[PDB]
Amino acid sequence: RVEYVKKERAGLRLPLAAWVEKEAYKPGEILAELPEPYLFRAEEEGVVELKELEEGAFLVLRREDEPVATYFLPVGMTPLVVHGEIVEKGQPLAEAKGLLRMPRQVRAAQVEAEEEGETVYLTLFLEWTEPKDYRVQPHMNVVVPEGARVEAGDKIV
Amino acid sequence: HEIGQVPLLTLEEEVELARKVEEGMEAIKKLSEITGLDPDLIREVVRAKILGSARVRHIPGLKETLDPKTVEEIDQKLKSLPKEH
RNA sequence: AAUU
DNA sequence: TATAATCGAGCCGGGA
DNA sequence: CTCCCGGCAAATTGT
Repeated sequence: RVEYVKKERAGLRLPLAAWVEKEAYKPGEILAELPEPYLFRAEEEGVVELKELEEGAFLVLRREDEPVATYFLPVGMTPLVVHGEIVEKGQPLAEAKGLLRMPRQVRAAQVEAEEEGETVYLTLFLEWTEPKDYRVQPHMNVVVPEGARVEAGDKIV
Repeated sequence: HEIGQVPLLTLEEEVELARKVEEGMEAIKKLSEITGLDPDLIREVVRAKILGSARVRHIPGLKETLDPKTVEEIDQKLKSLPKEH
């Protein structure tokens, strides 16, 4: 199983009274607490690329094949859209209910925040690992040790 | 009774050993190129250290008498190689 | 197996 | 030189 | 005690 390192930048919008101010979020850390359920809505029109992690999700809107927006749904936020769904500006992507926190496997390094009306839009610099499994057949040998660091092109088996 | 003390190989284990042997012969071939030493002489020196001090004797085809003096010299010349060699 |  | 084969089939005295 | 090894007549012939 290779856990691949992905470092990206994805946005989120929350009420302002409901979010806890921090410069970074450790995994599991409480991100915001919502008095009542909140609907996180699309700020762009596009087709939905849904990427679900163990807990938490990534959501990506694209016109043509060029991504126009990257959203992050932490834990406590249930996607209301399915992969390949057409959305218009303003339609709810996910409902956020109660306490929402960073997922157990994914972090938040630097956090920039802009304030508009009664909401904050977080620009998040996120780092996480995506697992991929490989089956090793009897005539194959693994040439790499447990915990090794590999770049693109390095031989594993 | 003595043979029954060596367990039979798994399909994986069989391939690993067979693989290591092929790769090992190839290593001896390269060590010949790098060093300019007879492939058999290198092979006998490698083999000498694996089997241990127990077996050290003159080998026919080889031009040199194979004794701890020569096996230390030749092994020490092999250990005088750069890390990648 | 014989002979003494 | 290449399917795979993996554990056999007479009585007697004397000395350690 | 038990076992393990050493002994156990000569010459001759014959298929």
